[PDB]
Amino acid sequence: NLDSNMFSNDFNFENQFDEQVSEFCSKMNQVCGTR
Amino acid sequence: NGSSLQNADKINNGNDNDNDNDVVPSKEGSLLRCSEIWDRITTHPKYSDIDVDGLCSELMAKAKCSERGVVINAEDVQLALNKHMN
Repeated sequence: NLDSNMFSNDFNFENQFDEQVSEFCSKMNQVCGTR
Repeated sequence: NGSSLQNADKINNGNDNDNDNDVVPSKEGSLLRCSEIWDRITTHPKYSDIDVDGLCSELMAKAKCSERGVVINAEDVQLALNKHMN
């Protein structure tokens, strides 16, 4: 059984989860906004 | 086996000023998304002095919104990751 797919899990790093696709990716698609 | 001083060139002169007919490309470049490059970053034990902020304003406006999420040609991340390597 692999472990990918599931997001990360370490809030002890600072506060929010580490994840791997947030403001970085979530905004790289945002560009899909119609000007 | 030749006059050597044969001053001349190919009679091609084929200019063909075709416009940027970008359709069904076929050059070297895989299709990857955002964090997708995060994997590229790891695949290179090099690393030294790169800027993650430059990739943001470089891959964020080269982004191509598609249902398969955002997709960009590895030729932009390879030129954006190789132009910031001091």
